[PDB]
Amino acid sequence: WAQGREHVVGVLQAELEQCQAAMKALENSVGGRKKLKEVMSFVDKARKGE
Amino acid sequence: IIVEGDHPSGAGGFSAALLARGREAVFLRDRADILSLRIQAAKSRQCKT
Repeated sequence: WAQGREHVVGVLQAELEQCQAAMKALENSVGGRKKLKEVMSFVDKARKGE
Repeated sequence: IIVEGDHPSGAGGFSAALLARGREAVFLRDRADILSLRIQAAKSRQCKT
């Protein structure tokens, strides 16, 4: 259990890093990070009641 | 920058209707500046005569 505990951190964080990169990757594709954050603001808003 | 399209769909992250909206926006900008510049010309001393 202790061994699985030590390994899960390095693995899980490596999954997170590829996740953030894929996000940046989507950022460049859409255009500006600022623009993508705008569309994200529109979707979050539409998802909330705003 | 160069784009090479007669009809660009997404360039610099912008949709086909978004490029139209910016073009019109630059037309309005150059129109506005020219209008300001002509108002300044009307208040110029050289239009007094």
